[PDB]
Amino acid sequence: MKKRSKARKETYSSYIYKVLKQTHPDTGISQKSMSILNSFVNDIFERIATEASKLAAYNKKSTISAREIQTAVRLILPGELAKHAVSEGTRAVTKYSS
Amino acid sequence: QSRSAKAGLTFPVGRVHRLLRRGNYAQRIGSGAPVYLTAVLEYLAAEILELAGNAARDNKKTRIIPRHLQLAIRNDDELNKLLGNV
Repeated sequence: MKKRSKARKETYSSYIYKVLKQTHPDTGISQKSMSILNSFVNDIFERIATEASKLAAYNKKSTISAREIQTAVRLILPGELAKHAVSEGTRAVTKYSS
Repeated sequence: QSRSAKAGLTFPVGRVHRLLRRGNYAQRIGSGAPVYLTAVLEYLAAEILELAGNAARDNKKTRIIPRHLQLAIRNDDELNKLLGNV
């Protein structure tokens, strides 16, 4: 079992490496840079999840669906980031359900 | 076939679903929600990696170090607004 003395695994790091590899295989990323980027992803996860929670409650829904994630994303991300994120979210859900 | 593969994603849908369920953000999590959120996180990671990678390559380097990240984020208005400063 995972004991307190053992370093915490970084949730997204192996996937962040894979994403980097996909686009630019000749560029690496240092351990400290990975830790910083991993923390950004954790931060954004939490901001979106929290806003989706509040939207579900506000709209009298017991379930957080892709619809609440979408609107939370639009409330949290600025401008063009929001637009592209929404596109990618929408595209993934469609492909998933197909 | 994993849910990530089903959705065309590299980031982990299952892990994100468990994080959602375990955070008790609502009584229930719809099956589409972790797929959507995973895609969004992967997208943001990809954006940051692209710009940090640019900064590294502009610096004639082949490994992203924290100053490349810091500069990438600072120099992008929207990421700077989103992520403050590193």
